[PDB]
Amino acid sequence: MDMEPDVRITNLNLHKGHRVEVRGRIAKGTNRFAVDLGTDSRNLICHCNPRFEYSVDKNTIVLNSKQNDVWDIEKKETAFPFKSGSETMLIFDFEDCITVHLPDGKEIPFTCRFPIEVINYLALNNIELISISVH
Amino acid sequence: GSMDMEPDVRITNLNLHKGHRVEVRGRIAKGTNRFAVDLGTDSRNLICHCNPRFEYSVDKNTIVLNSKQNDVWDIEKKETAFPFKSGSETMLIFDFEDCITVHLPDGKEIPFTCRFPIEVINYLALNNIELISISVH
Amino acid sequence: MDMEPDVRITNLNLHKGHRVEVRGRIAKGTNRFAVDLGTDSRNLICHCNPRFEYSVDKNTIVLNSKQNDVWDIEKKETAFPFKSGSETMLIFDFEDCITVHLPDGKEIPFTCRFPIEVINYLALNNIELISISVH
Amino acid sequence: GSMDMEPDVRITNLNLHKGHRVEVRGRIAKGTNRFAVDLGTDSRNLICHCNPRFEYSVDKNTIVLNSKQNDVWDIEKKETAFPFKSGSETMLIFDFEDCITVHLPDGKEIPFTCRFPIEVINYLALNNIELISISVH
Ligand SMILES: OC[C@H]1O[C@@H](O[C@H]2[C@H](O)[C@@H](O)[C@@H](O)O[C@@H]2CO)[C@H](O)[C@@H](O)[C@H]1O
Ligand SMILES: OC[C@H]1O[C@@H](O[C@H]2[C@H](O)[C@@H](O)[C@@H](O)O[C@@H]2CO)[C@H](O)[C@@H](O)[C@H]1O
Ligand SMILES: OC[C@H]1O[C@@H](O[C@H]2[C@H](O)[C@@H](O)[C@@H](O)O[C@@H]2CO)[C@H](O)[C@@H](O)[C@H]1O
Ligand SMILES: OC[C@H]1O[C@@H](O[C@H]2[C@H](O)[C@@H](O)[C@@H](O)O[C@@H]2CO)[C@H](O)[C@@H](O)[C@H]1O
Repeated sequence: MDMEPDVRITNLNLHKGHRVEVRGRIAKGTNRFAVDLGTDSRNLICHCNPRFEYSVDKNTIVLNSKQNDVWDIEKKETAFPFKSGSETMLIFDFEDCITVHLPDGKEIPFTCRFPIEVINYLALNNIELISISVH
Repeated sequence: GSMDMEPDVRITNLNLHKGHRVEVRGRIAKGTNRFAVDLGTDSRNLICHCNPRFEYSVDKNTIVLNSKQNDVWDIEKKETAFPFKSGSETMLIFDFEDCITVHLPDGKEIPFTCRFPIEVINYLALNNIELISISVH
Repeated sequence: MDMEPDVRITNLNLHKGHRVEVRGRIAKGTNRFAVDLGTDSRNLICHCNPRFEYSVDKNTIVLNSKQNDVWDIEKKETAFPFKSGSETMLIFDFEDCITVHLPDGKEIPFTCRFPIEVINYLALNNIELISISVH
Repeated sequence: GSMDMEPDVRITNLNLHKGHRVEVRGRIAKGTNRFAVDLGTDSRNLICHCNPRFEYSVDKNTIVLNSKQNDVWDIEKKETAFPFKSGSETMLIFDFEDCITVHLPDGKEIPFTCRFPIEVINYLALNNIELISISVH
């Protein structure tokens, strides 16, 4: 991948009915960043990928899932409450349907593409960790 | 009536000095017309009234900033960036310097120069937003 | 009172089934500090008052309630996980019986001395605010 | 078996430099004999293994600190202050400098000098404690 790998967490043990809050500083001048959740690096239930400019996307959020290292079909959100070099916060509610809380107060649904009962893997790409909290 | 906001928390003796920041998280009242976070020395003397308006007065999805001295409002500054949804959580961070910086949750900042001399912000209030947390650094 | 008044919060609207977490820096070299919860300054459901040295108490927590400015009967805890000039954290679970979570993992019960359904008043004395959060 | 702790979170690519601190909140496993928070470059090379022991080996209600290089443990440092209860939440803060400072939740600090040269802590692990939050400053 092109992005700079930042923090990874393994053995996260995040079960359904719980949420993860990710705060961090978006890389200055970056084209895109991502927060990934899943079972391991090859198996992502949620790849949340705001793009300043990448591929055909400009100030768009791409969401996707990855199974055995193959990407599923992208879903795209046009709301874009981000600025590179700035702090941001994303909250992920883990249920049968994931809810991504954007920092502008919008909630984006993303249904689980594959059955999963525990998220053990979390990764940050092109965003420097400030804090991660689970509730 | 609805031209008035419901008072939420008031914090006194905040002792926020220049070179420091305050972070406010809270849940915006559902269906509300506007909400505010106010900073100053007391309710009559505000160095920064940060008032996002969903619909109020002539303003639609617009941030109004102002100051208040001796209970009289000064000139409004308006910002068109509007990263808020009523009924949702939000976070505003205020960097206290000679020029206040209002960090919006979409990563934009709004400068707001101190309109009167002030060295300590001791008063912070929330209106039409329910406290989740307040942090100082 | 002798202690330095630090932050006060009014209109806190803390209902039963919820908790407040108070982080702060204990005044350097201080004799005691307190976190107070109640309906207003004259009416405290919980005055949590760790004493380094005050009155007959040395490295003891005094808990009390105050009604119309008159103190009730003190309850005292000997566990003393505090150091003056240092950061600390106290968590208060609001129920019919308040639970004070000390930073050493101990939970101290304090029953409500008077009927109260909302805590609207919070005060810090001889401790400088770092953060207050409600859940 | 019970001489081994259950692995909890592992964080890699932490990029913690000197002059900065990491704060770890978590819930200590109920009934457990010991728990640990480890800092270093990987699991074989630890600049600080902070291991409060309820009862383990010759140690009762004692903090064991050590370092590990090339998967070999160095000399244990023991601290008698023990502000922990199994099954409860706890918070440990680590200030990374030439001398690490371990801030215990009772307000005591434990110095732990760097036993080998290190400029970045990239690995952080929790054993017999369930993550609540990790924060860097
Ligand atoms: O679906 C998420 C991944 O997208 C990959 O990029 C896609 C791109 O989004 C699409 O427009 C088309 O161009 O093909 C690209 C490569 O398959 C990223 O490279 C990857 O990192 C994910 O974000
Ligand atoms: O400037 C902040 C205060 O505005 C007051 O309303 C203004 C209004 O914004 C303006 O368009 C005109 O109508 O005058 C009003 C009175 O000064 C709000 O009433 C007040 O709560 C502040 O937000
Ligand atoms: O009960 C809490 C209040 O105690 C007052 O001090 C008591 C003291 O604890 C007791 O030993 C006896 O000496 O009388 C004192 C005064 O009534 C404090 O002054 C007050 O601030 C509370 O902490
Ligand atoms: O020094 C940290 C490691 O200690 C290991 O156990 C020690 C034990 O503390 C000591 O008393 C003696 O029994 O030798 C043992 C082996 O080095 C733990 O097994 C290990 O997990 C660390 O905590």
